[PDB]
Amino acid sequence: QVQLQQPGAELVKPGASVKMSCKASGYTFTSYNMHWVKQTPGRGLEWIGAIYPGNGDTSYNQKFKGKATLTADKSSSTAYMQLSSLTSEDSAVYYCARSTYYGGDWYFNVWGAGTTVTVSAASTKGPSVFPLAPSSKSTSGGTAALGCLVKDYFPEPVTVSWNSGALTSGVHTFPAVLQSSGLYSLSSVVTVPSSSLGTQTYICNVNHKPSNTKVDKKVEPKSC
Amino acid sequence: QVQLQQPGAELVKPGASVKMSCKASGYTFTSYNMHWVKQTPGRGLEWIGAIYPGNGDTSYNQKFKGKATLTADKSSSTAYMQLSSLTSEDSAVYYCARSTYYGGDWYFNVWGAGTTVTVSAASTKGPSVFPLAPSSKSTSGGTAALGCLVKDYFPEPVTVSWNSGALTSGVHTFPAVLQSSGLYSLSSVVTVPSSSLGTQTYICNVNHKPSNTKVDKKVEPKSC
Amino acid sequence: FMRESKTLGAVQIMNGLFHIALGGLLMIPAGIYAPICVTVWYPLWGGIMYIISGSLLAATEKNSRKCLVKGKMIMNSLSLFAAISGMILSIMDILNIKISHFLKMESLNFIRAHTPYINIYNCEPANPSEKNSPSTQYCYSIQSLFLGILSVMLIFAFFQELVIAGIVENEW
Amino acid sequence: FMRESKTLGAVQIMNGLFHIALGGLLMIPAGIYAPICVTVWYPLWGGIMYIISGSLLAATEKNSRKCLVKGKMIMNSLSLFAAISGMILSIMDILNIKISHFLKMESLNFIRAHTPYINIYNCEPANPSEKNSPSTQYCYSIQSLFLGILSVMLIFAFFQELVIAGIVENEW
Amino acid sequence: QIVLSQSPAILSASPGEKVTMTCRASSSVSYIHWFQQKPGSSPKPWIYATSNLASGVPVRFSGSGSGTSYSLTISRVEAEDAATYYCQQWTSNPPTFGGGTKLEIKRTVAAPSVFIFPPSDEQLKSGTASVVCLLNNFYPREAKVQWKVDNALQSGNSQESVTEQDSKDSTYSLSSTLTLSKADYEKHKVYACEVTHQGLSSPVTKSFNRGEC
Amino acid sequence: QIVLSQSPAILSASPGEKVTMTCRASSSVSYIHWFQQKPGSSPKPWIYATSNLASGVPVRFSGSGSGTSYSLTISRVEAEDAATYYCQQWTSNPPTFGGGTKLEIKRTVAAPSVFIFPPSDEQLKSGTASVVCLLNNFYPREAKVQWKVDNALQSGNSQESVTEQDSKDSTYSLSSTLTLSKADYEKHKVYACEVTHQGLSSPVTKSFNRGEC
Ligand SMILES: CC(C)CCC[C@@H](C)[C@H]1CC[C@H]2[C@@H]3CC=C4C[C@@H](OC(=O)CCC(=O)O)CC[C@]4(C)[C@H]3CC[C@]12C
Ligand SMILES: CC(C)CCC[C@@H](C)[C@H]1CC[C@H]2[C@@H]3CC=C4C[C@@H](OC(=O)CCC(=O)O)CC[C@]4(C)[C@H]3CC[C@]12C
Ligand SMILES: CC(C)CCC[C@@H](C)[C@H]1CC[C@H]2[C@@H]3CC=C4C[C@@H](OC(=O)CCC(=O)O)CC[C@]4(C)[C@H]3CC[C@]12C
Ligand SMILES: CC(C)CCC[C@@H](C)[C@H]1CC[C@H]2[C@@H]3CC=C4C[C@@H](OC(=O)CCC(=O)O)CC[C@]4(C)[C@H]3CC[C@]12C
Ligand SMILES: CC(C)CCC[C@@H](C)[C@H]1CC[C@H]2[C@@H]3CC=C4C[C@@H](OC(=O)CCC(=O)O)CC[C@]4(C)[C@H]3CC[C@]12C
Ligand SMILES: CC(C)CCC[C@@H](C)[C@H]1CC[C@H]2[C@@H]3CC=C4C[C@@H](OC(=O)CCC(=O)O)CC[C@]4(C)[C@H]3CC[C@]12C
Ligand SMILES: CCCCCCCCCCCCCCC
Ligand SMILES: CCCCCCCCCCCCCCC
Ligand SMILES: CCCCCCCCCCCCCCC
Ligand SMILES: CCCCCCCCCCCCCCC
Ligand SMILES: CCCCCCCCCCCCCCC
Ligand SMILES: CCCCCCCCCCCCCCC
Ligand SMILES: CCCCCCCCCCCCCCC
Ligand SMILES: CCCCCCCCCCCCCCC
Ligand SMILES: CCCCCCCCCCCCCCC
Ligand SMILES: CCCCCCCCCCCCCCC
Repeated sequence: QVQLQQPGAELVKPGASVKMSCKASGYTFTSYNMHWVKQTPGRGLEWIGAIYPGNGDTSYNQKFKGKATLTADKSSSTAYMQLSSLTSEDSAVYYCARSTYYGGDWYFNVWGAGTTVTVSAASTKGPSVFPLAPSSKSTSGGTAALGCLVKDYFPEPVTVSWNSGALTSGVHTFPAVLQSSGLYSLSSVVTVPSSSLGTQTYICNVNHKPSNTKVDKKVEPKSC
Repeated sequence: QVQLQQPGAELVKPGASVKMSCKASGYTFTSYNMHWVKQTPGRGLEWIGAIYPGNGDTSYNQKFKGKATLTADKSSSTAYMQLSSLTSEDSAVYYCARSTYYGGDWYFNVWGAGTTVTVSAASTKGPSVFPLAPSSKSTSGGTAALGCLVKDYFPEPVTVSWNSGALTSGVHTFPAVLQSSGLYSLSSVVTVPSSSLGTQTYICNVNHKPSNTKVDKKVEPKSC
Repeated sequence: FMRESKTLGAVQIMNGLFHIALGGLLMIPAGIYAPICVTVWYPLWGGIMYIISGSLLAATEKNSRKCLVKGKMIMNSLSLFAAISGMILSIMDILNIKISHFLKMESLNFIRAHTPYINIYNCEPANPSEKNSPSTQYCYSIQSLFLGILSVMLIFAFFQELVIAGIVENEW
Repeated sequence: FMRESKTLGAVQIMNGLFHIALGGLLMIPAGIYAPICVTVWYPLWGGIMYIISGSLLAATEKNSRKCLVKGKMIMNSLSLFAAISGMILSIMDILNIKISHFLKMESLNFIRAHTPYINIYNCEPANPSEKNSPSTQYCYSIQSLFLGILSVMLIFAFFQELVIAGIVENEW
Repeated sequence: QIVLSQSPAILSASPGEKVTMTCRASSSVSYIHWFQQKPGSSPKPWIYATSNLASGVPVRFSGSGSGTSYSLTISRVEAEDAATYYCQQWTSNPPTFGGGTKLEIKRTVAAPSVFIFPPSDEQLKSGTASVVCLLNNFYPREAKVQWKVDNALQSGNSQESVTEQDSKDSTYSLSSTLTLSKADYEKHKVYACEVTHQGLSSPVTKSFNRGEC
Repeated sequence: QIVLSQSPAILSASPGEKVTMTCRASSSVSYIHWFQQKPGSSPKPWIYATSNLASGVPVRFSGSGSGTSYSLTISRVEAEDAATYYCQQWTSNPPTFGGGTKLEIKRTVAAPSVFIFPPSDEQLKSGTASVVCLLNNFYPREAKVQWKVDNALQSGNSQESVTEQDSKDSTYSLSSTLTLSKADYEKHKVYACEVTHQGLSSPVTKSFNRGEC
């Protein structure tokens, strides 16, 4: 039942300051430690520091001793991590995982969802989703592919579903790639039989949390 | 759900050898430690040693370094404590409690029932229980006391119930006292209203585990 | 050995300063149970008096009336007493720290306040799962280095005792 | 100081005795990162050559033809080089152990086997709940004791350097 | 080895009143631990890390203290806490437990009630004799008993056992049971058990007869 | 600081076959820890204390090794384990994680299937143009693409993103999407997307027309 709750993501302008949050429940917040780690695809996952809510003591590393600070309060059972002097090279995922002395040494019992921070001066752009109507090519086939291309959107975190999560198998989530101007573009396709194309409806509902933009468009097969 | 199971009690002749058992369930037997303690009313509770099932390492104290030995196996998830050179001054209660690094230091999360060992050369004697019929004295009163005196029995562990545990309140469990010859004698009385004496039955069922002796006698009020 | 009594005093005062340095070195806060050679402050007065004796043996080297000749014998006798005492404390404390503790003397109040939650005489973890952990290796290193300090202090004290015994043999 | 250069010979001898003693004391197994003065093996040959120089200066004190007069100057020059090197490395290692390390020199293979899971240069637990625990107090005691060793070695090396500089200024 | 001593050994606290016990140590232990035990039960952990509270604890309890002196503070003590508290440390091998403070409920005094149970026929047919005198709802612990048979006072021929403190109904119960051989059992006919106490003013006595009931 | 390096960086293991990866360290760490992470998810703990197993783990996995070298052994690797494994230690401050072994399923090769999606009218009315070519069920990762418009080969005008390895249906999926301005979109009419691969023998191509469907 033990779990740690973290916010999804947020956008921070370069040179600004951001505060993290990690809510703990199901266990004594005071007794256990509040270790934080940072994962970057370019250079792997590295430690950033930890804080003990029991006494308020904090520990860091000489690499990033002054980049980040930790402050936690036992009243709300939450730990706050504050970042200073944000840089474009500080776009990664920060995880919140407790540590326990299990098995003879310190061991990360549980982890957190993590926050995918984005450091860019570009303004928020709504998720533009477009239909991908299949064509009646010579090869009929027993299966068909339906996609909803999303491009020119900000920030990276975006969820694409189908029939409000009714369809799960056969999905192909394509990771987004950064453009030259500083924008993201990804794709998502699902494989469904062609016999049910004319009977069962297929709609993609893109969800955007930072902008509260939800679009439920319908894609229909095209007979060429 | 975590708990440790221990045997009730057993009798050991002086100079013999006895083996303890402590079964663990609901948690990883290998990871946690297997601390053992001994409690004596004369000199309080004192440490006896501990054993780590993960590597088989054992730790003791210079006071009782050679008196007892510890051996545990991970196959049955049980720890065995073997006593050597039993002495009449070694009649106490041995507890089995695990230890965990909780709150910043080692802490006994859970304990065990404990074994009340008895070191005596006297043979096993059946639990002799006798009725205590109340008398119709001048003071009628609104309540009456019904007891089942037990004397000349061995060993000390004995449970006295009433109507198979139906009656719990108003009970007075009297601890046994050692006699000159080396025998125990205790008493147990329950307070019940005198109006229900002639309608509701009252029976005491003495239970003896070492001898498998169970007696369910009936006590009835006497009108003098 | 009467040829170079001037250099013998230099050797004695060097041994005294080495004893003083080792005694100050043993005052590092480590465990509430200080070594038996520190709680009695033997290195301080012992080393100071070795300084005094060696300086007296290597200051005048002439036929002084009362200041040098009269005090030299008593200074040498006190030196032998202190040297055999230091040998006895060293031999006792080596077994105290390496075998078992039989005289338990607490450390000084002002030095034990820095490290009051630590002990070094009997560090065997109650939880056997910590046997292969740095918590025990640190105490093992502490004990080994303390034993080394005790051994080097013992050998210096024994050499100084031999030198001063030879000096007394020279001066009946 | 040409009056009793023989006593200075015994000074050099005693300084070599304590230098080799401290060198032996430094290699107690503690952390895979040995002190910069240990991996270079400076104290051993330093004390050996100090003993050699003291023996040369305090053996005959006569006008030997080639075996002593010719070699005395070169031994003294080597002694000055070794003493200034010892001072430099000692005061460098003091900052190495007190400030963030800037050379990471590994210890010897045969000494690191006993304690391979321990470090002494840096100890700030990743879990801040262990700040008031014996695990950090032991490392603090190790660091203080090592700094004391470094300080006593440094001051003795500086005194030896001063003495041998006086010897050289005596003999142009 | 570090010895731990706590005082007082036994203290009595009135219900709904603040009470504090101290646990000193011969050395400055890093942390202290408090455990409580009930009769016929294992010592359940109570306080850990000298400042936190274990699961299933009332909010009234709050442990504090630093250095070589540690104290336990109770906001409002009740009869549910009638147990013994143990002081435990983990700084030095081996850990040593404390002595024990036996909590006692200090309420108004009560007049004891005397009940006498004549031996049954099966007791005589077995080959022995035993008469039980009941003591209940009395305070404090001291309760003098003086059995009288044939207008003669006999002392030292019986043993008494003190049970645990009752929660709400009573406070203490003394088992004043008199044992004797069959020869002396048949020698006398009338048996009496009079108990004097500070509670009741006039000592009440219950007497029966042998061979009639 | 202790650096941890593990090799190989990427390895492919056939299903139902024993596979072993090694994690060496620059120093003799007391214990080692192994963690695995899934896309869009936190790294779940996998192995602790170098010998035990965390909750919810298959029995096939068994970690061992001592000293400066530690290895992970899999009795029977399956497609469910398509993730990256991380090596972690706790001996020295600060702890340093490993590089990562990306497990890959090595089964028989498959012939890729090409699907082309013409842009919709709303894409043109927005002010841009985008045509998507679908690649699926192909192995290995390499998959050359050469778009041809008006019998002219164009390269370097598109970007490709590699997704995670599929569990059972496919192995890899390459997003070969071509982007262009509206002027070039209206300049050409016929668009083709031909993909060559080691799986299929004859490269199949799907072509459509602009202004008709
Ligand atoms: C024996 C004679 C010949 C010399 C006397 C020895 C003293 C000069 C040394 C022995 C131990 C030293 C102490 C060892 C430890 C400390 C802790 C130190 O605490 C701090 O200020 C540390 C601050 C920080 O950690 O940043 C204060 C000095 C003090 C008492 C030292 C003061 C000087 C002491 C007493
Ligand atoms: C003769 C003098 C003037 C110069 C040489 C002095 C030191 C360099 C030598 C003398 C005796 C040696 C000691 C002899 C025996 C040991 C035992 C050895 O083993 C232990 O005590 C424990 C080791 C462990 O814990 O693993 C530690 C090194 C030590 C103290 C040696 C350290 C170096 C010493 C002190
Ligand atoms: C700690 C113990 C086990 C070893 C100590 C070794 C050195 C510190 C001692 C051992 C013998 C001592 C030596 C004994 C004899 C002399 C002779 C002395 O010169 C003379 O007496 C030569 C006579 C002459 O010039 O005619 C110079 C000091 C010296 C080397 C002493 C210097 C210090 C020595 C080498
Ligand atoms: C520098 C010159 C002048 C002297 C050379 C120093 C050696 C004599 C000392 C330095 C460190 C000592 C070592 C320190 C620690 C140990 C561990 C020791 O391990 C044990 O046997 C311990 C057994 C036990 O714990 O019961 C073996 C000796 C040894 C290598 C010592 C051997 C002697 C050594 C190498
Ligand atoms: C002058 C010589 C011939 C005799 C005296 C040598 C030692 C007795 C003195 C010299 C300098 C003193 C040192 C001066 C400063 C300190 C700092 C002091 O504080 C620390 O380094 C850390 C203390 C902590 O960690 O709490 C520790 C004691 C120490 C090394 C003292 C230890 C005793 C020393 C080495
Ligand atoms: C580590 C540093 C900071 C302190 C070192 C203290 C002692 C080890 C040194 C300091 C001065 C040295 C002294 C310098 C001068 C002399 C004079 C010397 O005798 C003489 O030259 C007297 C001349 C005569 O007899 O006429 C005896 C050795 C002695 C005391 C030296 C003995 C060793 C001393 C005391
Ligand atoms: C003649 C020089 C002094 C010899 C006696 C030294 C006494 C040192 C102080 C007492 C040491 C023990 C203190 C215990 C409180
Ligand atoms: C050279 C003589 C030294 C005598 C001992 C002086 C050291 C101080 C002794 C008292 C220390 C303070 C503790 C008092 C309880
Ligand atoms: C150098 C002065 C004589 C010292 C004799 C040995 C003293 C040992 C410490 C005192 C022992 C006290 C025992 C506890 C009361
Ligand atoms: C010259 C000193 C010889 C040893 C002096 C007696 C030391 C104590 C006896 C050895 C230890 C015995 C007690 C162990 C508990
Ligand atoms: C009177 C000259 C000799 C003085 C000897 C003093 C010995 C103790 C020095 C250190 C005292 C404790 C200092 C703590 C700050
Ligand atoms: C002229 C005396 C020798 C000077 C050079 C000493 C070399 C010691 C061995 C090398 C030390 C570093 C070893 C690294 C592997
Ligand atoms: C007096 C000269 C000493 C030179 C250094 C000798 C010490 C041994 C050096 C080699 C140690 C073994 C490690 C080799 C990798
Ligand atoms: C005493 C011989 C000269 C020593 C000069 C300093 C040597 C420092 C250690 C070697 C440095 C090597 C740096 C890493 C390659
Ligand atoms: C005589 C020695 C003086 C100091 C020699 C340089 C030491 C290194 C510079 C100080 C540390 C700077 C690097 C910190 C990472
Ligand atoms: C040839 C005489 C000088 C020899 C110097 C040897 C220096 C190293 C001694 C210890 C070697 C390591 C011993 C490990 C058992």
